[PDB]
Amino acid sequence: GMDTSGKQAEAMALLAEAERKVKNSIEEACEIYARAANMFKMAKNWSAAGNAFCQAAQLHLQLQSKHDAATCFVDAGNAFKKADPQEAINCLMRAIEIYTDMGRFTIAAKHHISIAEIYETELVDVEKAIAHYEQSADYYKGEESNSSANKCLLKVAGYAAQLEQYQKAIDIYEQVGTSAMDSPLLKYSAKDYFFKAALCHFCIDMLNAKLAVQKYEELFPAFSDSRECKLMKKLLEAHEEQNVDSYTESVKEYDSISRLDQWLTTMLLRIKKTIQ
Amino acid sequence: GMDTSGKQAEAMALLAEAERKVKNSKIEEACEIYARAANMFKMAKNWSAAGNAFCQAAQLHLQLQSKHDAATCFVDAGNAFKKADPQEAINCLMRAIEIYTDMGRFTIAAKHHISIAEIYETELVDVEKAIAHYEQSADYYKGEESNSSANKCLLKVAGYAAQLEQYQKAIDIYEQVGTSAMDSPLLKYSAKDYFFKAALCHFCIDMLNAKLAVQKYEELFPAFSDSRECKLMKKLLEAHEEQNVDSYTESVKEYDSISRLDQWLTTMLLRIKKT
Amino acid sequence: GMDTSGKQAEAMALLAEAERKVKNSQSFFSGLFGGSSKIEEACEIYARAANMFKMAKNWSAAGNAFCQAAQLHLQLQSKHDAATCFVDAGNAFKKADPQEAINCLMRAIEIYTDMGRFTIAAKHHISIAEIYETELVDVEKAIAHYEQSADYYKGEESNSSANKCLLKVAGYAAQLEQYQKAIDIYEQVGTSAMDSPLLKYSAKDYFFKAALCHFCIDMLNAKLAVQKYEELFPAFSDSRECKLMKKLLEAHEEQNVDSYTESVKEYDSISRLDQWLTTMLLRIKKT
Amino acid sequence: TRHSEIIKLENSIRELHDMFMDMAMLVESQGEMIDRIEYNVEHAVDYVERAVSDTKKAVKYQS
Amino acid sequence: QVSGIIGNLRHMALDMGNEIDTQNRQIDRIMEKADSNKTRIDEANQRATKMLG
Repeated sequence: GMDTSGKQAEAMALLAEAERKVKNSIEEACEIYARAANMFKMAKNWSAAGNAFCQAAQLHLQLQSKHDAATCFVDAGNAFKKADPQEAINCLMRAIEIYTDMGRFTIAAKHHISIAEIYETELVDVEKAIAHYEQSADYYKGEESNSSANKCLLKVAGYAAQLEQYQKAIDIYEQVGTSAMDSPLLKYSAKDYFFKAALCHFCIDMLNAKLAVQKYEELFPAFSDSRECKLMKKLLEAHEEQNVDSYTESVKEYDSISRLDQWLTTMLLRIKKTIQ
Repeated sequence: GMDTSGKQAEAMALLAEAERKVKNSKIEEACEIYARAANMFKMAKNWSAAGNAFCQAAQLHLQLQSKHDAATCFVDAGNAFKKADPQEAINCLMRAIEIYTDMGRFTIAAKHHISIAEIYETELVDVEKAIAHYEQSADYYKGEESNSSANKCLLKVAGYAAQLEQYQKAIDIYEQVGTSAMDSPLLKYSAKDYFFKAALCHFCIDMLNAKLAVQKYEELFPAFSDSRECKLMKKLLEAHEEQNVDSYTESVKEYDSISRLDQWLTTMLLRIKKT
Repeated sequence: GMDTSGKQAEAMALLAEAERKVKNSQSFFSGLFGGSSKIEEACEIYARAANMFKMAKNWSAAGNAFCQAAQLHLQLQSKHDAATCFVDAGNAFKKADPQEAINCLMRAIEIYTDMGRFTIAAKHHISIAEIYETELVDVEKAIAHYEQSADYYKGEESNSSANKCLLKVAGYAAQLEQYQKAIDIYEQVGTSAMDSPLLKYSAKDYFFKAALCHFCIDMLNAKLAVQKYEELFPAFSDSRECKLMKKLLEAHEEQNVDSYTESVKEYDSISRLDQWLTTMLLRIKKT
Repeated sequence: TRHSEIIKLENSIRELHDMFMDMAMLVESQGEMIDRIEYNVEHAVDYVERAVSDTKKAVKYQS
Repeated sequence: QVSGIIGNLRHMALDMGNEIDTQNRQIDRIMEKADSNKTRIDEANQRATKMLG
């Protein structure tokens, strides 16, 4: 429409004016670049505004700016997130580096999480996402953030169990259960973690899984009270006696009573595949 | 009473003194005295004169070198005029939105867009104009990545469209909201309800495609089976298949016994049952 | 890793440069009187080195750098910034060992209370109490620190935090075999809570705690305390705690140990027991 | 009488669900606003600290 | 028993509401003020540079 063309013309004129000013020559050029970027954003044409944002960020950082330069880089990365994922990732990584050098690990961890999620959803990459999650977990550990640390640990353990070795996930689950034992509010979820570990221990051997579930039950008495203990006992007995009918009945009952998210079903199918 | 008359007299005297001072560096004093007169008129409970004085003070501030103060004055004048000529308040709020967007204050711009949409819909009978403001606010929130406000605006516009018989847009918005809630860790369990809304729209379109639509929704979300929304859909389909009076009446009674159905839901149900 | 080794090398180089700069600062001041910009630059470089060490996950080096920056800025008379740097050093030490953190927090509290920053002083007292509790078992010192923090908080009129400290102190005290103070605190908290509808529910737990604390004395006074609580808060009878204590009293009236065990097991099944609850029940069963 | 108590419990559950949804959406909005104000106040405090430090340096150098 | 309990539970829900909504409104107000405050100080800085030129 006419508004888009007018905003584009205004942005181009502002860019030309800023280029002329910088060629002749200090913050006026950066202000003009930022105004041009905002005017282009007004047009709803997300494309070509990120270039102005990057030019403003570079010009403002060239003069020793630390906080404002980082904020402008973050804004440029956010603008590119919809326009161009690669440029957004580059801007976010630059902002992460700057802020971490400044000591602001919260923003760095948040940007790492954003990069990981954009890679997982838009692009196709898991190892880099796992590395970014680990880095964010370490950064939040520096800040002793219990909630974010627990979330990152759970995500890392789940991904490792899905694809990587299980020792790290098992240790994480055991540590989380031990920590939650004293805490009353979180105790209810504690059992779940132990349960997860049991599944991982099944990927190696059945006797190892039996020993692991026994150890988890002994360590946390409440784990025995939940019906999940009976479910594990029945599953182990069915595997020992090698009767597919009992396994099928147990899994069907578990599905009917409780809905499944394709994770527990996947692990049960993996366990059953080697039953022979 | 005497208090109102005294307040009006004091406001008139202050306005006259401000006019004398401005008529006879002076710009800042004129702006300050005009703002004080506007505040006094507001305290005097005179809506029209207070709003006019506030608008004049806002224009004077615009003449002054300042932006945020101008926008605050504009929004205050719009709120004051809320009980006055709606058109002037709407124009002032639109100008304030433009000023905010000039520096990139898209969040406040979207908030003011929602505010103007709300006032337009509640005050005047023409709700179509508010739809554009709501859509602009939703676009601003999407640009700012606000999921909650964007979802609220999309749901509101979809409901208004459905009330206007625009089934396609409403059903598309409902399906998008439902799938987004399902993907998101939270609000997924309530997404079933949203699905029903979408289904309702399709239920008004045709019956032979209804079976295919419900099958596709079921296979897409197998957990939807235990939802009472599927029960309502199947019961309505069965009732519409056979021409009888008891089926739809007992279905609506049973579904009402749990919770009160929304006015739009009941209107669409009556419309489909009548045909 | 190679990246970690490179970061450690860079941090060591920056630390050496900071040492050289602080050494030369005195010479520059003596020969030219250039001011205190050198000390501030050295403090900034020390902070950067601490950040790099945190990159490498070195708690000791970061703490040492923060201490050096804190003392350097204290020499600059900037008491507030010196206290902030000392607090950062104490936080860094908390990761590895809070031994230095005790003196760091003491100095920070002193500086903050000198000027009137009571909230931060109370928070640092809470931190000291937590450090003592996690490292040592000396409850009394933690209780004293909690009372000091509560006094500092009330000094600034900043509530909603001293009350939690007092409640935790009462919970600790109940386990230390002290009756008068714990009972007084519990009853005060309960009577304060009844007025507020939101906290009125929590008053039942404190009443039950006081009743259990007074039960160890003797059955006769336990019954009087239970009757007093019932008259003050009749709704306390609705809670399972009152039923439990009445059942315990009735069982002890006849020394029915099996009935007491059955009641305890039933209560545990209804709600998982706590260490303090189990200890109190075991102590009560002794008589 | 069983049907009456059943329907009363169902109505209570539905009302609790509705209140949950409303207050959860409100709490999410509150969290978004608290994050935004946290970022804004952090930026403002950093900017004012930098400005006051620069002003102190300039006045000390001039005097 | 459960019946009684759930009744009690309903009351508790109302209690929370009595505060929650109000708090949100208050937050919004302060947020607006904060933004204005920032602008003001920024303006002050600009004014501080007006004399310097």
